[PDB]
Amino acid sequence: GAMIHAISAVNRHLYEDVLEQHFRLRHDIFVEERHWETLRRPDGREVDSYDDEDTVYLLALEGRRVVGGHRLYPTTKPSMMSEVFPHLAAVRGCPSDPLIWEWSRYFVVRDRRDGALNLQLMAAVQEFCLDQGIAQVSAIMETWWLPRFHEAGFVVTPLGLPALVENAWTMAATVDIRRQTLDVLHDRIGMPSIVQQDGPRLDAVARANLCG
Ligand SMILES: Nc1ncnc2c1ncn2[C@@H]1O[C@H](CSCC[C@H](N)C(=O)O)[C@@H](O)[C@H]1O
Repeated sequence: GAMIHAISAVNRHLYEDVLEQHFRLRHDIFVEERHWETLRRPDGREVDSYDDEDTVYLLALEGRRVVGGHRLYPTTKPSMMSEVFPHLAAVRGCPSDPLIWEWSRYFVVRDRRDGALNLQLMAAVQEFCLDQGIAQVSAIMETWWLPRFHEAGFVVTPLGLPALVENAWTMAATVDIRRQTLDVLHDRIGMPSIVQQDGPRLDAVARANLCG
């Protein structure tokens, strides 16, 4: 039934309504609920420096209603890790590679929490990246994500020492994209595919190569 839609520069003309809706939900969730005050904006849209022409959005849609999602950004451009949190990756270094994309802004609307959507969103990042030939995703995440990643079978590689970020323990890591990880998740969600790709085909790795 309901799917996760891959939205990028090549097909966003089919999703302008949905994209604006997701920016407002991000404000509701990350600003009003999670109190990430540095992200508050007077337009009520949660938009940062990594929302541009090269961003890819993976949004869970029920009809045209956004119920969850996350985003991917090429590490060949200045990234949140390289610009905002490079000290979190001081041991191994910040990623910079067309085959590594930065993963952020994971959310589920209140109406869909503690249900089937969460594991579908985990499957979605693996499915999209495997299809595109992306090898790893990078993340700056709160340490409570570690057991969640492990529960979903995600292979995680820490890049530096955990540190407090605005009162919350946070760490930089890569996640390995794995066919085997995805296969298990497909079985668990009971669907052979969770990512829908409408409109023109996106060549993500090619685009990321152009960026650097
Ligand atoms: N573009 C940005 N610039 C500066 N800080 C940001 C940011 N995006 C998120 N943050 C901060 O990072 C912390 C959350 S943890 C890091 C980012 C988070 N995993 C995400 O998905 O976005 C919060 O304190 C938040 O205010």
